[PDB]
Amino acid sequence: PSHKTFMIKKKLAKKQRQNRPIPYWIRMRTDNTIRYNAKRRHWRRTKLGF
Amino acid sequence: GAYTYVSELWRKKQSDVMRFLQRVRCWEYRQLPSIVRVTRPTRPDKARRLGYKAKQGYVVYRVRVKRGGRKRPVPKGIVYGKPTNQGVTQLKFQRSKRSVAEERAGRKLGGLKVLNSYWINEDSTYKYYEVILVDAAHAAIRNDPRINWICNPVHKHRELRGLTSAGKKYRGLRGKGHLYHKNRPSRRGTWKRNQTLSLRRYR
Amino acid sequence: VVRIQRKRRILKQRLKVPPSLNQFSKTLDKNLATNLFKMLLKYRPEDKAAKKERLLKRAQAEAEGKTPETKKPIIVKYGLKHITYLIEQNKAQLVVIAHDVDPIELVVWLPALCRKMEIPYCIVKGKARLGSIVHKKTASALCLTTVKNEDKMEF
Amino acid sequence: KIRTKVTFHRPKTLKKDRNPKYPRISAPGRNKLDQYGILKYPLTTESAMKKIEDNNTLVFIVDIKADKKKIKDAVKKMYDIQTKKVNTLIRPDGTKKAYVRLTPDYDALDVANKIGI
Amino acid sequence: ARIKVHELRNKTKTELLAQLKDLKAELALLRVAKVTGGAPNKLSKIKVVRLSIAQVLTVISQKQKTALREAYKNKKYLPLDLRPKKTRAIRKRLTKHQVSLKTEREKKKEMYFPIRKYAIKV
RNA sequence: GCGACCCCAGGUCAGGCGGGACUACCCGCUGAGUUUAAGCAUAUCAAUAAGCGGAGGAAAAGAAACUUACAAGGAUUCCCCUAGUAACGGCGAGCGAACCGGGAACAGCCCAGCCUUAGAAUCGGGCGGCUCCGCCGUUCGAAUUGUAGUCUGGAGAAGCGU
RNA sequence: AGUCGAUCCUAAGGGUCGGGGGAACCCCGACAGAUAGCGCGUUUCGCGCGUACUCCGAAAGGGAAUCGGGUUAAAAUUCCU
RNA sequence: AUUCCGUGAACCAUCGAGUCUUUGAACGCAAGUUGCGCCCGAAGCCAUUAGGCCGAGGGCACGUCUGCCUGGGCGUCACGC
Ligand SMILES: [K+]
Ligand SMILES: [K+]
Ligand SMILES: [K+]
Ligand SMILES: [K+]
Ligand SMILES: [K+]
Ligand SMILES: [K+]
Ligand SMILES: [K+]
Ligand SMILES: [K+]
Ligand SMILES: [Mg+2]
Ligand SMILES: [Mg+2]
Ligand SMILES: [Mg+2]
Ligand SMILES: [Mg+2]
Ligand SMILES: [Mg+2]
Ligand SMILES: [Mg+2]
Ligand SMILES: [Mg+2]
Ligand SMILES: [Mg+2]
Repeated sequence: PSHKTFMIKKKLAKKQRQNRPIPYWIRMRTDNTIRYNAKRRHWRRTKLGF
Repeated sequence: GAYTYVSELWRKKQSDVMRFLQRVRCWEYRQLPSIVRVTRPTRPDKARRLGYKAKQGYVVYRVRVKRGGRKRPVPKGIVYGKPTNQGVTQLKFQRSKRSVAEERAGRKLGGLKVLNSYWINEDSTYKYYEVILVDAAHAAIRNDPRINWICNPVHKHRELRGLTSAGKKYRGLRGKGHLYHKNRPSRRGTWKRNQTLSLRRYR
Repeated sequence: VVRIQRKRRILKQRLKVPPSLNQFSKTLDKNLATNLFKMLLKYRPEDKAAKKERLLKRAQAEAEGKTPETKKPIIVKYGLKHITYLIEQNKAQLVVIAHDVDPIELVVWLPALCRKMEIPYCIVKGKARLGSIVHKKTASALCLTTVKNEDKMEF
Repeated sequence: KIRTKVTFHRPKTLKKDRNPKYPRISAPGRNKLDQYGILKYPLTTESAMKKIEDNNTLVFIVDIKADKKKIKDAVKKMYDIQTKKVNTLIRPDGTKKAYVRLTPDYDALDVANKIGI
Repeated sequence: ARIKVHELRNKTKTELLAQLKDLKAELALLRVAKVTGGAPNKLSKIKVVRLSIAQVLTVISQKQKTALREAYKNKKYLPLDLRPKKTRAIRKRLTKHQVSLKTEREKKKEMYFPIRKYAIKV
């Protein structure tokens, strides 16, 4: 809602920061196994459940 | 040379003097909280023979406990099981009242160590004990070789592990031989030893 | 606390007191008690300062004086153990018992022991006063084993 | 003693202020929220530049723990400029942004040029 | 131009504070340059300046703690932060002397009848 | 009104102690039924699972108010045997130790009470020193409603000799 | 965002000291009790009052205070005048 | 970056010095609140044996042990009036 607590807003900010693709240069690292961000979230697919 | 007189008098609990004194003391104790500190023991000689000393770091607390058996605490007295276990009343707690008093003192006074306790008074509804506790952090206690053993970590909460005199009594450890052997080192330890199926390498 | 301490006195008054405890309600008379305590005030044990002074004087005069003989002190005796021992050994000449010892089982038997040993005994008011005699907060009882020559007749 | 009140009240007794033999903490802690820690960096977005040009206002990203008084003091210490008013908000990314409007005596454009934005 | 720790230790408190202030100002300028599309050469200096600030703060803190320890030496009731940490159980332990305490009869027994050195041959 | 004591009250008084966390083993409490009995209620499952607490590097036990009846062993603990035995059991289903004997390891001790009374010889705190896990000096306090010392049944006190 | 709300108040109720129970996790909840403190003058001490919770509990109950005009790609009774 | 023949690189190793945000047994009161209180105080501003503004930073839970200060009650006494 428009009315939200400070703690919930900070948690949402962290969740937004965590919702991004991996840097391209990560794939060039020696002995790299990470292909993409497996923890990507979409607001319509999976709810945060707060 | 006076403690023997006091002990002999306290062995005469049905004498008029003792009855009067105990009646007054029981009335007074009934008016006070269940756990309260006493400045000095009311049974000096018994306290001495149980290890108390009149020096800093020793304290005595009077503890009041309720009398009677242990009613099974199930709602509406309903038991879901076979008739053998359907009993509710006439069941008895495996621990003695003085053990309960020592446990209450120890839990309430978490910063002290329970040493021993003794019976002082009782009415139909309540039984009274005084618990001797030791402040293991005091320098007087820590510098006394006869008692500073209580400061070692292995003796933490003796009362809650049955390591007091009452604990040894209710654990069945006050006797030795054919009438008490199953109690050593402990009843459950003996059961585990007896039930063990030993399968050696070369069978 | 006030209510309980008053009701305890009331209850003790109401109930019947057995003779052994009742004997402690009959203390020494005011004049006799005053005379006895005036006599006792001159047989007090030495205080800490006096004891230290005596010890240092003895140490200083030990080698120089070749350990001169000192007259045996005559002072009142205190402490339940020591008083009971002196009574049992028939060394005490007078036993002073406080009337307000709590627990009272510590001294309730003392009059009987004094009677059996034919030792005159008295019950006086105030364990605190007895303690003040011997530089202590309280004293359960006091004993006199001997008195000075100048005081024998009044004793 | 004469008592006129039936109700007993606990008497007032003297209390003593603490005079510890040793200090629990050896020395006072460091000032974490100093002027450099308060002011992270100026915002150089299009909206921030428009604010600087129009409303004589500087836009800063500030420590979330800083309040308006601390922001004003930090701005004064860092750049020696008075502030007419400070408006603050917490962005959706969790950082604090402050709209610092200077007094007419100070020019926002010159201050921005001195800062290097 | 690089900061040497051994050279910092030879400076006074005021000089260290002045250097810390200068380093903080340089770090703020570098942050401004970073937010204004600064060149990689300026960006690489952020790590160096942060390391210098950390080094100066560490030297100041160590000097202050050494001074406090010296001031509280040969004194009881030290500040809790200056007391030995060890572990809780170790801190609660009886001292060696307290552990070795014994009654008079035990001392007499050990003095009179200690375990003797003997052999069985003849 | 003053003073002594007693009990109790308020202190962000000076200095300390305690709560909580972990689970393989350890100590205390509480406590079933599934199941077996070809049904089932006593029994069995089990003095177990679940539940509530308390320690350590091990815990617990421990120096006989013991075992035995022998030509006697001698704290506690554990292993082998005793033994699927004595016993218990709708004497049904089932259940079930201990002593001797052989090994692993071994270790014994501390108090209360009558017993300084030519003086509490005992202990804590502050302060000042020192070869600072402690010792010394001084000053307050605890303690005679008893701290030190001796004694603990195997003895011991006292006296006399070596 | 001093002016819109939370924030303050108390409702049904919730959480508690002490006390009473409880092997214990815990149960009852101001009911077994030397309440918090509050005013006047001051050498900061004196005087006078003082019925055992000065805690949580409403973005719809109660309640200190803002209006036009303008402005953004996206904010406004909050930005500008 | 590094006198790379050296107080000296390292996404090296190891530990003695140091830093260690909000919480949590969690401790001023609370909590779907970065909400609501009290106390001490470095430096600085002008203010001068006087007090004001600000605030770095730190304190204020409970149960207990020893010691202490301040107190209450004819609870037990004694000396005076
Ligand atoms: K059954
Ligand atoms: K001393
Ligand atoms: K002794
Ligand atoms: K209770
Ligand atoms: K209540
Ligand atoms: K409202
Ligand atoms: K307007
Ligand atoms: K609130
Ligand atoms: Mg059941
Ligand atoms: Mg009241
Ligand atoms: Mg053990
Ligand atoms: Mg066979
Ligand atoms: Mg054997
Ligand atoms: Mg000393
Ligand atoms: Mg309670
Ligand atoms: Mg309110």
